[PDB]
Amino acid sequence: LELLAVARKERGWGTVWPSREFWHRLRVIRTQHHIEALVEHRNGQVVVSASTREWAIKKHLYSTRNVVACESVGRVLAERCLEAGINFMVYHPTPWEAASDSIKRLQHAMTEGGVVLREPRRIYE
Amino acid sequence: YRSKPTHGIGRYKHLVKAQEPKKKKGKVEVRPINLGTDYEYGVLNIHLIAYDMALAESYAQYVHNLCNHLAIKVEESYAMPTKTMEVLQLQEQGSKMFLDAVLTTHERVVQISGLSATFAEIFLEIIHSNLPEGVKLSVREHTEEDFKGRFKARPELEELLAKLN
Amino acid sequence: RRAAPLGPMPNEDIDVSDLERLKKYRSFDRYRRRAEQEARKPHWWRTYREHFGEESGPKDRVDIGLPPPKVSRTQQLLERKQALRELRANVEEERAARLQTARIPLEAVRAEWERTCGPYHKQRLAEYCGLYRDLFHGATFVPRVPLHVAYAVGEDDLMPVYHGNEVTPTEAAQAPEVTYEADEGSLWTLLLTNLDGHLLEPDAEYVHWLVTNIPGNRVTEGQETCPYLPPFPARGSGFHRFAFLLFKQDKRIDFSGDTRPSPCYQLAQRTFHTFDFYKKHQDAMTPAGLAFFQCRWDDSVTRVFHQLLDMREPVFEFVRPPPYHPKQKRFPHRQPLRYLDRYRDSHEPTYGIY
Amino acid sequence: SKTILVKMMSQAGTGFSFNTKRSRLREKLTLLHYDPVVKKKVLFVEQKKIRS
RNA sequence: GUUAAUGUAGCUUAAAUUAUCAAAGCAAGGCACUGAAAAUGCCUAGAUGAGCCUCACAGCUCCAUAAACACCA
RNA sequence: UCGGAGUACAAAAAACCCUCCGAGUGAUUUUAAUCUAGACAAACCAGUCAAAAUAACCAUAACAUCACUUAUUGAUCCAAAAU
Ligand SMILES: [K+]
Ligand SMILES: [Mg+2]
Ligand SMILES: [Mg+2]
Ligand SMILES: [Mg+2]
Ligand SMILES: [Mg+2]
Repeated sequence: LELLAVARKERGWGTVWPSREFWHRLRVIRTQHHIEALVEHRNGQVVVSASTREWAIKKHLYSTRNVVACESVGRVLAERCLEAGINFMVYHPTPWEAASDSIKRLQHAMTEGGVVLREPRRIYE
Repeated sequence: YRSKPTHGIGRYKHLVKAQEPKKKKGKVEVRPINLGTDYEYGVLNIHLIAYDMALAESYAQYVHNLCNHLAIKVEESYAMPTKTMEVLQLQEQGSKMFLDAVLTTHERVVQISGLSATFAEIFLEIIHSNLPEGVKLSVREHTEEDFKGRFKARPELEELLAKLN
Repeated sequence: RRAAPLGPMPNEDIDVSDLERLKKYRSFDRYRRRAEQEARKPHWWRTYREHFGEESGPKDRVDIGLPPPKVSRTQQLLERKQALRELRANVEEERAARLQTARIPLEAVRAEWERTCGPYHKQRLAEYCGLYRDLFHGATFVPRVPLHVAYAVGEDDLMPVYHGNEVTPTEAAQAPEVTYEADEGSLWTLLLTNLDGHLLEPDAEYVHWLVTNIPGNRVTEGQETCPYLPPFPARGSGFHRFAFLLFKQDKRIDFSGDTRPSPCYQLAQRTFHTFDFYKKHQDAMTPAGLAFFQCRWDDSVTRVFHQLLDMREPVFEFVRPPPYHPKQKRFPHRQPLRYLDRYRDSHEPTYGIY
Repeated sequence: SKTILVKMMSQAGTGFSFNTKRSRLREKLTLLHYDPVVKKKVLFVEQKKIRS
């Protein structure tokens, strides 16, 4: 149903944030030491995750808390999402994070990585 | 609901302070000056006076930041109005003066709250030891007279005050 | 009539008095992190997770798979740090990192991701898609050994099959090739099944490929049981999931009771139950790998029903429930003129005695 | 201070008029409304004064 | 020397070749940003006390911290 | 006549020539469309919300905002204006 764009989106809330009307949500957490990016279903489970805490990515990056580190996280997650078949997701950034240099270029990697934001509208919503 | 065990789960007004809004008619700096506790000194003003604006403010920031790390409440970090003095030197082989230079004074004040009597020795020890160069530290009591310098002058009252006397 | 709470209140730990002493949040990104950590705890009151299908909450998952490889943390901790110091000291790396001009060998990360944390990431992918629910019910396995499935489409083009990918049936018309690292000291079993797509029974799955007693890497040399059949999803109901299962077996097992005829085209003979199948040979086989892809309908499916299966192609359609209307009152009150149109049976006028 | 009610006619040629409350001291008003007749946004200008 | 307490980074998680993907989170700093703080952006530094035992549970011991009998003007 | 708080302590309703505050409109531009499931409210007349669908424009864009925002208002007939 999710791939056919006929499944139910959890419309509502509005008085809280972020809006939970999605099939997949991109969750980017910037701790002072590591960068972690998560793709979550509306059930709370995490499907595909790419973080600098992994030893696979740690040994190829200079530091885990740079602007370049966010790019590597974005590119690695973009490849994994294509491998996992997830092509659409919703990203709701904090307004100050939307103007941040790292997040701005992180989405650029996602767009060129093949993963497209702005999930398709539900059919007969 | 009242009878439910989950009553009062949304209580929050007791977490934040009342935060009395600055009313247009009631706008006033009502400061309950505390004086002479068992081990807590009164409100103190750390007057930092220096000739250079950059040097005076740089040490002013250090005092304010040091208090936060030491859990010392800082009520305000205002700045006393500056004073400008015209430096006139005497001319040799003569008596008439000449304009030598224009030197100004910059004062930064970091008002602090009460502190434990034991901590008074320790806190002031760090301050006076770190006076960079020529900074005139002055830790005086927060009397209203010391706070009157921040305001303006009112000759309209002085016209009435002189005639009242 | 005030009642007593059944447990600790949320904000009763902090002291109401002496507010200034308590340090504040001062930020909005700290509260979100704190709120989300609080939202996942099992509170005694009614929560969103309780009513909206948390899948029975905590579940005692049964593990049926190869044990994890034995790795010494003490040695691994030192070597990982030692390798990082060599990269850290490189000045030219600092030159690129500061100037925001650097890239990474994604292919190298792909190879290492498979070896280190690939099995664990693939486990939750299967759980999300419910592969374990429809194959081993509550039981789950960790895909310890890497597995690669690829389809030959063109002269040299190679369509890969990753976990949860999407493959058109045209690419899957021919049999794929499977590559995995294994020594010539054991046997392997490969199984391709169509989890959804069975017509008569909704709880059964078809079998499209089954190779038994594979000597090491060479899949072709292994004994063949069920021949390959191209996927045939229905035109209406799309996105069927096809899963590749790799089993590691200790001894040569007699997989003759599940033998299928050579030009097997009777779908009634393709009926399969993985849980029932794994029940018989639970002692010998052990799941080790996994790779599954989605598949929808295309033109190449039609010839499968006609030429191969000798079947009339069935076409489905997504049908929504009819709209709900209230019981019709004799005298509708303050209702629009279109109130009668809702309960009309047909728009063709029907005359009676006239 | 009293406001004035003026009728605005579409500049797209179609006959479409909607009234708008306007301050008296303000000059002639010109807005960007949306007439369903053309199904496109078109310029609207003040034409007549009806009610004060 | 001897008698009694303790020793992952500032607190604290996982860990402690007990197994696992892994030494984590928050603090603490520099710079920029109306003047102070605070936010925000960019960005810096890092420990599994030590050895042994167990190698498939983790603790003893050593050393050190630190108090004591106790050298002291 | 219309709204808010108490009387009316916890779903709704609830009176007095009862106790206290207000409204009979301004400011601004984001000038706010058409069509229809289902409901709240109610003696009646009135009042309120509203998914989907269509058009408008980031080319898969509908809550005008602020002032305790809640009240800022008037039925037929009849008259005047382009209809
Ligand atoms: K099916
Ligand atoms: Mg600052
Ligand atoms: Mg009713
Ligand atoms: Mg709509
Ligand atoms: Mg009449």
